[PDB]
Amino acid sequence: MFIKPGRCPKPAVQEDFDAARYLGVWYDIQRLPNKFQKGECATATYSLSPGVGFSVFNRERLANGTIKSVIGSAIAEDPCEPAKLQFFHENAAPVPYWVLSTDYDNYALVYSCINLGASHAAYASIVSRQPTLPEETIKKLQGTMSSFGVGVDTLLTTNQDAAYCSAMN
Amino acid sequence: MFIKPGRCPKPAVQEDFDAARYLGVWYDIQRLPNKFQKGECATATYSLSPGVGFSVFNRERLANGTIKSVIGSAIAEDPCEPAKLQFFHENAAPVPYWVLSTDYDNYALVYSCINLGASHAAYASIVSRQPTLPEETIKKLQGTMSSFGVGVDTLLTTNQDAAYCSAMN
Amino acid sequence: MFIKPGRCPKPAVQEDFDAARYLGVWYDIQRLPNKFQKGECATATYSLSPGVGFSVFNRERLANGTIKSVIGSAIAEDPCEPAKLQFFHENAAPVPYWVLSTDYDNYALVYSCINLGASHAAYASIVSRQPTLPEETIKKLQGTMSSFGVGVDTLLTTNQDAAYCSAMN
Amino acid sequence: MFIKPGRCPKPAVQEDFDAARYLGVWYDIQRLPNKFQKGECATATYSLSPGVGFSVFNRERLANGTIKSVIGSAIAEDPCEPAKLQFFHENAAPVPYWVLSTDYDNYALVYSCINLGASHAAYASIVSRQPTLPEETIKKLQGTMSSFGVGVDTLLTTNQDAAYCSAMN
Ligand SMILES: C=CC1=C(C)/C(=C/c2[nH]c(/C=C3N=C(/C=C4\NC(=O)C(C)=C4C=C)C(C)=C\3CCC(=O)O)c(CCC(=O)O)c2C)NC1=O
Ligand SMILES: C=CC1=C(C)/C(=C/c2[nH]c(/C=C3N=C(/C=C4\NC(=O)C(C)=C4C=C)C(C)=C\3CCC(=O)O)c(CCC(=O)O)c2C)NC1=O
Ligand SMILES: C=CC1=C(C)/C(=C/c2[nH]c(/C=C3N=C(/C=C4\NC(=O)C(C)=C4C=C)C(C)=C\3CCC(=O)O)c(CCC(=O)O)c2C)NC1=O
Ligand SMILES: C=CC1=C(C)/C(=C/c2[nH]c(/C=C3N=C(/C=C4\NC(=O)C(C)=C4C=C)C(C)=C\3CCC(=O)O)c(CCC(=O)O)c2C)NC1=O
Repeated sequence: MFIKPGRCPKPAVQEDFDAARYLGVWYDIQRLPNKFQKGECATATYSLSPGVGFSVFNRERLANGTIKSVIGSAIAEDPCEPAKLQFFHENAAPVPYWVLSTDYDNYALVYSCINLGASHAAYASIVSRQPTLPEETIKKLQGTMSSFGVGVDTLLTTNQDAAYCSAMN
Repeated sequence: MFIKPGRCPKPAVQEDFDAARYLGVWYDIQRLPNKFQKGECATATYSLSPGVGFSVFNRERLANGTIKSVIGSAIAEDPCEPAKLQFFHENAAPVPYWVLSTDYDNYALVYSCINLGASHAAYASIVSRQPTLPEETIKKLQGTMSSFGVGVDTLLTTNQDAAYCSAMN
Repeated sequence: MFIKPGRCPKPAVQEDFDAARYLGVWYDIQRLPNKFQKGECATATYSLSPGVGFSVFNRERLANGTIKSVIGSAIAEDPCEPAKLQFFHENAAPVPYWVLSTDYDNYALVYSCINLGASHAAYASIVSRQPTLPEETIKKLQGTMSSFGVGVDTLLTTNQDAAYCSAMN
Repeated sequence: MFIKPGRCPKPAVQEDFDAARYLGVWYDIQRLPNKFQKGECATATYSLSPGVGFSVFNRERLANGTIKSVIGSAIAEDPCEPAKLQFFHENAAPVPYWVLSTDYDNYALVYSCINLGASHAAYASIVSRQPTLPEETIKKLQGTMSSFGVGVDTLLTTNQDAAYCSAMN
C-alpha cells in the first residue's frame, strides 16, 4: 500500500546540515514505491539559487526512451532546522523533504511523510554521488529506516545500468 | 487507488451553513473507499460542545459483531466559512471536512481532501437522517461529485440492513 | 512593544503533560502585555469536553466593573506533544498555547508565540491554583522565561485583590 | 498600532496574475507602518529563478546613508492562485504576499496579513515602475484598501527624492 497505518514518524535528521555541500547531482539507488517516478535512472540535481534555498531539477528515463524532468525549489522554512526542507515542484502542492543522513560525498538518505488522519503516506530514497552505492552503505541506511518503521522490503531498486540509462547522458 | 492524480479540487460548499441544524445522527449511505471504516452500519453523531464547534462520535459494526467507535471534535477555524471544518479525532492528525450540500433534515454530502504533491487522497460520503436515502437524491449528489472529478463508480454502498445492523441499537 | 525582533523561540515544554490534572480553575498572576486582556482578576477555567481536548472559559473584570468572558476549545493537534496545544476562542483565529511547566496543583507557566517575518508576537502567563503565588515560585518561572529571551521586565502583575475582584464572585 | 482588532480580511486578488510581467524593479510609493523598513528610497527587484517562483532583492537607504538589503524567494504554493504568494526572506519566517491589483507596467498594490487571535497585523504597499506615481492612481489604490478596512490615513509616503536617494545609485 502507498497509504500505511499510523501517523508520520519523526526520525532524526542530519546534524549540522550544510546545503552547499549537498548541491550537485545525486542518483536514485533505492526508493519507496511512489506515484511520481514513472521510469528509471532517476537523478536529482540541486543548484544555487539567487534567492533563499536551492533549486531542484529531477530527471528520469521513461520506458519509451524519452527523458522526463521537473523543476522545483527547496527551502528550509526554519533556518535553525536546515535539514528539514519544503520542496515546491512545478504543478505540485508543497511536500516535506528531510535529509536524515548524508556524508555529502557518497550517500544521502531522504524521507518525506504526510499525515492522512490515523494513516500516512511516506516516501524515502537512498541516493548516491555515483550510479551505484556499496551494499554495506545500503544496509546501514536500511537499518536506519527500519528503526522508525519503514518497510524496507518494499524498497524498489532503481535501474541505473550504464547502457539502459545512456540517454540521461 | 486511494491516492489519485491531481491536486485536491475546491468544490463549492453549503451556503449559509448552520451547524446547529446539522447536529444529531447521520447514517453513512455511500462513501469512497477509505482506511478508517473497517465495518458496516456506520453512523456519525454530532453533539453540542461547551467550547467552540461541536463534538463527534462515529460508530460502526465490525464483522465480529462488536461496535467500534471514535470520539472527535469539529471546528470551523474560519468562522466566516462555517462549512469548512477541521475534524480532530482521537489519535489522528487533523483532517478537513467540508459540508458540500445538506438540507439538514434528509441528506448531506461531505468531502475531505489532502494534497500529496501532484496527487491527492480524498474521502467523500453521502449521509442520511435515515438508514436509507431515495435513489433520486443519491444520483443528484453523485452528479455533484462527478462535476469536480470524483470517481462515483468507486463509491461503496454501506450495509444499513436492519437485521445486520441491529447491534447498533 | 508587542512585536519584537527575531523569530519565535522554541522553549521546552512540560514533560508527560497530563491534561486531566490541568483542568479546573487557574488565576492569572503575571502576564506579558497583550491585546485581549482589558481588565484584571483574570481567570481561566478548563473543563471536560465530550470530544477531544478540553473546553475553555476565560473571565476578567473590566475597570467599569463589568465581567467579560470568552469560550474556546483546546486541542493538542499532535497527540505525542500533549503540552503543545492549539486554542480556538470564539471569533478568533487559532493560537498556540504551550504549557512550559506545571505541577498541576499550584502553578503553571504558559507560552504562545506567532511569527511576523523577522519579528514575533509573544504572550506568556504565570497562573496559580490560588489568587496569589509564592514569590519564590514566581522568580523560578521568570527565570525560565528569561532563559529563552522573554523580557520579564515587561510583565504585568495582575490585580487579584479579593475586594476589587469580588464581582468575579 | 501595528496590531489592530479583528481577523485578517480576504481581499480579492489580481485576476490572471502573470508573474513574468511582474518581474523587474518596483519603487515603494506608500506603505503601512511596519517593522522591516527602517529607511527610505525602498525598492523591490524581482528576478527569474531556475526553480519555481521568482527571486527577491529588496533595498533601502537608511538615515545614515547606508544601503541595506535582503534576499528572498517568492512562491505561489497553490499554482491556481498565482497572485497569492509566500515570500521567504533570509532569516525570516515565511510571510504572505498578495498582489491585489497591478497593470504590470505602472503600478501594483500588495497586501499581507497575519492573524493574532482576535487581532491582526497587516502590511500593504503601493509600488510603481517609477520613483513616483500619478496622484489619481494612488487615490484609486487607496480606495481599494479602504474598501476592506485598511486605515489609509496611516500610510507613510516613501521618500523617493532623486537627490536623497542617490546612494541607491
Ligand atoms: C483524508 C481524509 C480523512 C478523513 C475524512 C478521516 C476521518 C476519520 N474517520 C475516523 C473514524 C470513523 N469514521 C467513521 C464514520 C464517518 N466518518 C465520517 O467522516 C462520516 C461522514 C462518517 C459516517 C457517516 C466511523 C464509523 C469511524 C470509526 C472507525 C472504527 O474505529 O472502526 C478516523 C479515526 C482514525 C481511524 O480510525 O483511522 C478519522 C481520522 N480520516 C482521513 O484520513
Ligand atoms: C508525499 C511525498 C511526496 C514527495 C517527496 C514528492 C516529490 C516529487 N517528486 C516529483 C518528481 C520527480 N522526482 C524525481 C526524483 C527524485 N525525487 C526525489 O525527491 C529524490 C530524492 C529523487 C531522485 C533521487 C524525478 C526523476 C521526478 C520527475 C518524474 C517525472 O516527471 O517523470 C514531483 C512532481 C509531481 C509529480 O511528477 O508527481 C513531486 C511532488 N511528491 C510527493 O507526493
Ligand atoms: C498571540 C497569542 C495570543 C493568545 C495566547 C491569545 C489568547 C486569547 N485570549 C482571549 C481572551 C481572554 N483570555 C483571558 C485570560 C487568559 N488567557 C490565557 O491564555 C491565560 C493563561 C489567561 C488567564 C489566566 C481572558 C480573561 C479573556 C477574555 C478577555 C475579555 O473578553 O475581556 C482571546 C479572545 C479574543 C480576544 O478577546 O482578543 C484570545 C484569542 N490571543 C492571542 O493573540
Ligand atoms: C506581516 C507581514 C510581513 C511582510 C510582508 C514582511 C516582509 C519583509 N520585508 C523584509 C525586508 C525589506 N522589505 C523591503 C521593501 C519591500 N518589501 C515589500 O514587501 C515591498 C512591496 C517593498 C518595497 C517596494 C526592504 C527595502 C527590506 C530590507 C529592509 C532593511 O533591511 O533595512 C523582510 C526582512 C526581515 C526584516 O528585515 O524585518 C521581511 C520578512 N515582513 C512581515 O512581517
